[PDB]
Amino acid sequence: MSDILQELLRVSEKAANIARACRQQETLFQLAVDFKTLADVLVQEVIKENMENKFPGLGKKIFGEESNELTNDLGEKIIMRLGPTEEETVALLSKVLNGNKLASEALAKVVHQDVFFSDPALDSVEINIPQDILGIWVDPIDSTYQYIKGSADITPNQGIFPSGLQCVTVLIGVYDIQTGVPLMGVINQPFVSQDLHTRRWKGQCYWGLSYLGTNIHSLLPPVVVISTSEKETIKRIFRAAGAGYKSLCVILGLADIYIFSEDTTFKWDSCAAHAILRAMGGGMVDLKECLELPQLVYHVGNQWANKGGLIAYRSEKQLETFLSRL
Ligand SMILES: [Gd]
Ligand SMILES: [Gd]
Repeated sequence: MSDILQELLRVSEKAANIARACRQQETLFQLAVDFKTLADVLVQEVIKENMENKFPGLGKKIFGEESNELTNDLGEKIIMRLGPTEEETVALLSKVLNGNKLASEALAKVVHQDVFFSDPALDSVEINIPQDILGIWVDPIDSTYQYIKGSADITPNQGIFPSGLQCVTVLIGVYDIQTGVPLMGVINQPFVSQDLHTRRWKGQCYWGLSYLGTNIHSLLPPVVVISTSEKETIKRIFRAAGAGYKSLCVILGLADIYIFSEDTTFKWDSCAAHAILRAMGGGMVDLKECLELPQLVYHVGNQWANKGGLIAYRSEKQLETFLSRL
């Protein structure tokens, strides 16, 4: 599914463009009217539509944390369907934004904008996966709170950002419908490095593939350590915002373990990161099951919450080392 994965890298950067666009443009920045739900519902639809456009029959296999439905200020329930032309999308968004024409024409231009983001490494890869066995968990913009606050001035504690826009991630995971094993995953940090003078944000994309014993993943920059959420309350540890980011810390090797005790993460939070951690010999396990190892499945519903928490590990040896102490 390299051709599918290659296409998922594009829409992830297209999703990042929308995420960056809303914050960086005054009309969309200044924004009853729940903008974030709109920003989420829009990004997940753009991914859903673009993949159905390039691979017919994937549209109905793409699941996410948002619906394709928004309730405007009047109480009118609008089915978020974009295109086919740019004009149609402006008429749709104006029905949501009470007839804000400047904001509607702003989003539409970024949504229909072409992006040609292509890894030369993955062009060399020719892997075929049957499309009939694929299911996709999308998280449009993970760390919704941090995205809205928009802190560009946070100093990281030993490589790990406790808060800020660095914690915001676009998560796209692909899994096996029958076995429930994660196969492919894309993570896009829209906000990584901001130039102080031009105020522009540069992002960073990561991916991984684990299909029938073939394991490949994006080139990782160089340079136990445990990461937990800011609301964590169970017994060298770091606080860090965002589910997807804390998972990316394990992938980058900034942290050795990421443990979450509560049941308030779902399939769309973990799936993307899992597939990548799988491609590096690691993975994710049910915490409560380990305390009494098994991997997380993404095909059956408990509904779609990872009940009994999780542990995200890079090395199964480091997992045993950590599980020994506790
Ligand atoms: Gd989200
Ligand atoms: Gd999330």
